[PDB]
Amino acid sequence: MQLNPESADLRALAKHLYDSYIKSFPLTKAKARAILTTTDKSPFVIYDMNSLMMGEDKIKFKHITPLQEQSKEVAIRISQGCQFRSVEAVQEITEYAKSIPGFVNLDLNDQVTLLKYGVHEIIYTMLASLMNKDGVLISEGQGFMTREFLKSLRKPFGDFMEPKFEFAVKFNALELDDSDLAIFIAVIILSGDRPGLLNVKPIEDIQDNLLQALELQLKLNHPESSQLFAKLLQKMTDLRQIVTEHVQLLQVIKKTETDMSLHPLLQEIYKDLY
Amino acid sequence: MQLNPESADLRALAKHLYDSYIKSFPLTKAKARAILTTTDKSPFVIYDMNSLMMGEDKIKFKHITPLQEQSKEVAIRISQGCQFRSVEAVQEITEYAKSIPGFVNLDLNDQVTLLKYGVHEIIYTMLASLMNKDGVLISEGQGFMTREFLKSLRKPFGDFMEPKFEFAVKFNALELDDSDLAIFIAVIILSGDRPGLLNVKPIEDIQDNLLQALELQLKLNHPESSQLFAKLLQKMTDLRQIVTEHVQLLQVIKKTETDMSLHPLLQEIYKDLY
Ligand SMILES: CN(CCOc1ccc(C[C@H](Nc2ccccc2C(=O)c2ccccc2)C(=O)O)cc1)c1ccccn1
Ligand SMILES: CN(CCOc1ccc(C[C@H](Nc2ccccc2C(=O)c2ccccc2)C(=O)O)cc1)c1ccccn1
Repeated sequence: MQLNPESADLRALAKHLYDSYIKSFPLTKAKARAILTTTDKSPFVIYDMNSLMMGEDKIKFKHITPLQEQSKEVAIRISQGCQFRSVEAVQEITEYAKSIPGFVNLDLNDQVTLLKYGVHEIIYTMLASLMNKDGVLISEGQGFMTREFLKSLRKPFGDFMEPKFEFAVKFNALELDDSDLAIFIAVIILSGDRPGLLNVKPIEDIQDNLLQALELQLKLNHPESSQLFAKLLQKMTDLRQIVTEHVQLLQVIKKTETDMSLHPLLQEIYKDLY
Repeated sequence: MQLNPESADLRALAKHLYDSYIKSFPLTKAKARAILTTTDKSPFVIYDMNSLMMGEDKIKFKHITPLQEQSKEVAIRISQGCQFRSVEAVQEITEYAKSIPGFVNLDLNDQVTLLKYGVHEIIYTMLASLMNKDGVLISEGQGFMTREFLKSLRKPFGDFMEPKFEFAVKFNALELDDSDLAIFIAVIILSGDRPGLLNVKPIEDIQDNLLQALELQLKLNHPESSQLFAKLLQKMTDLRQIVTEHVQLLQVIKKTETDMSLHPLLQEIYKDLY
């Protein structure tokens, strides 16, 4: 490999995406890692029902039912907390996408479709940044909720987070940093096979350039990590499977859980998804 | 890039896989392409219900219902023909997999799981070899059935082939040959994320070597095809979506079609799939 104007353009694209990533996502992997080990945040640990209640400042929730079984109340509060986070993350990701060169010039309907299918895949990708073996950072790093506490929630609420943790353990072993992730998340957004796209070629033309930039970024940033580009591309399949499973759980809740409606933005995203 | 003992080993692996591919799959892409343009096969074209009946030698079927509406009879005969082909293709692919170096040494349960999830993905990959814009080769190249005839079958039978054709048009535009496909299909079989695998690392260790071989094969065989490795890896996601859709259609048939049971081998493959 040589350092030439083609490669320098690919590095400039990588930097542009990194800079927009920093602007769009306040809690980066670097910041999260600093917390999980050295920082200005000292998160309160939620590891059981008591500590979920003794630290109610972290979880946002409201319209809270005094008279119901504790196991149910706790599950519904956690679910509302994830719903609040998801709506905020959608706004971060849509802001980021606007900085992807060429994206805002695509047909508006395709921009919508690309974000409709991309956003949850990116949410779960970036959630791994906030996860370790023990648990997940929440509330902009002010809390840390354990994996085993989340697994212990009343059926079926206890099934929601475990597939994201399983993904994160293997994904975090790739040791990606924010500079890598900024490009990877752009590659996900510019996926030409989303249902109902109108003009695939302008999308794939952008994606191909992002793939070139990602390939170079990994070579430079990960010496001796064999086939990291291919291993990372294959993670895009895992993300779709996580979405599929998550949708099926959300429906179980809809079917057997009154007094729970999705935020209208999430409803819009999920309506006619696949 | 240099020609050295590491690269020569990767070419030797590519050749080993090609040789086994030739031994396992009698109707290769090269042979199919020769037919679709120059060959010893002159397929009969099935383009409408009459020609489906005027050329009943091609389609295997049996236990054939005289007294029923023609649109239904034709659909059930086509469905039985695909079922016969599928059972034969499963046997070809399982034979091939045994030649993948290291595969037969994996735990037997994981060998089963890898083939359980791999086989239909490989069937649809290789079906594209037999497809052009107009239709698909059948009965070892003795027939050619049009895409529009298959789309015209009685609802819901008319929905089955169209997603495979859509995949094939875009996949065939990558211009892969049999030497490329032999390695790609091995990469699919050695996917470490299949449900219920016991030892993932020995699988991913084989897959990583296959990916190295595939990457080199594409560089050598496809000058100026930009990002072909990444574009091809992303096709593995499409294949899973085809399987998902196909399963959902098979169930529609099961629900609203008496006197149709799957061949027991396909039943085994589909049982507890996902
Ligand atoms: C676990 N965690 C980190 C953020 O996790 C996310 C986990 C998932 C999501 C995506 C989001 N999920 C939900 C949306 C609406 C309602 C429930 C969920 C759940 O996901 C859920 C359901 C039942 C039980 C548990 C969770 C979506 O689909 O948009 C967004 C964020 C928390 C927990 C408490 C407070 C804040 N942070
Ligand atoms: C179209 N074609 C090429 C082979 O195509 C395949 C298309 C699909 C398959 C996979 C296979 N499919 C079936 C299995 C059982 C019953 C029906 C199907 C159909 O796929 C089907 C159903 C309804 C209507 C039409 C098809 C599987 O799941 O194992 C294997 C082969 C034909 C057609 C007639 C005879 C032979 N070749």
